[PDB]
Amino acid sequence: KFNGLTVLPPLLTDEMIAQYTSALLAG
Amino acid sequence: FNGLTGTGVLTESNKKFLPFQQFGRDIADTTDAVRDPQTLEILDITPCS
Amino acid sequence: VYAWNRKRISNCVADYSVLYNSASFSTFKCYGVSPTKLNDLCFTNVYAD
Amino acid sequence: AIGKIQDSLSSTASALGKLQDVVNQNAQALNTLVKQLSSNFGAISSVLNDILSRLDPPEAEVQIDRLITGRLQSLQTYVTQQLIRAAEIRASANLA
Amino acid sequence: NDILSRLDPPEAEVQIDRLITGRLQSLQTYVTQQLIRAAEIRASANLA
Ligand SMILES: *[C@@H]1O[C@H](CO)[C@@H](O)[C@H](O)[C@H]1NC(C)=O
Repeated sequence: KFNGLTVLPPLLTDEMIAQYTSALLAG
Repeated sequence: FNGLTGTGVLTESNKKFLPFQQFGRDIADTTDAVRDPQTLEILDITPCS
Repeated sequence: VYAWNRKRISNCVADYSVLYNSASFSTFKCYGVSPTKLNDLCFTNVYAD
Repeated sequence: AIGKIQDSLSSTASALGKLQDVVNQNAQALNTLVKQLSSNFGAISSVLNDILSRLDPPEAEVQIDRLITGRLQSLQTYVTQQLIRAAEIRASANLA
Repeated sequence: NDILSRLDPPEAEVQIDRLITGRLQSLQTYVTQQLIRAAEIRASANLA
């Protein structure tokens, strides 16, 4: 945690992932 | 603190040290909190931002 | 030699510069710790044989 | 069938083990990287500030060199593990 | 056993450390080779 290790957030978070899946389902 | 050197932010903690416990240790074998050698008080060591 | 004394010392403050400035010592080799960085540290118990 | 799928997903979480194992393996990977800091690797102490506060440089160089060697080798091990698991997840992403 | 029976413990510890260091490097090279070979075998098994 404090030993130099970090977690980078993903470029596409859950909201746009859900939007992509919604677009695929609707199409 | 009694020969234990390090860099961090000293803040007042809510940890319940037992009266015979002089410091706390984290998972990574790093100092997490200490007891002041002059004052019977409990302080947590948080690394700097 | 076989009946070597052991003096346990506690609750004191020692400067250790008396061991430096005295030239009568023909043998002074410290092994596990640097004797020059001693006054800035603190230890649990010290034994003097 | 949609209702049965909903019932199964609400009933058991063991179906999502194909994601749980990856998350857990990442968890023990970072936990390994954390706990390998506690090892001496032949040094007198595993705390770098403790080594610095005790010793003069002519022995501190050797002790810190041992600590660096152990920590770096443990890290390289973590790096290769992350790389091969990234290859696994790459193949999984290709299949998906 | 020859190192332990021949040398004094302060030097025998250094010799043992060197020996186990070389042996653990050999072990981790073997393990990584097994890992990459298992990746190839798993890809072949998925293809099959
Ligand atoms: C340090 O000094 C303060 C003030 O005189 C005193 O209250 C405290 O007990 C001292 N520390 C110890 C360990 O005795």
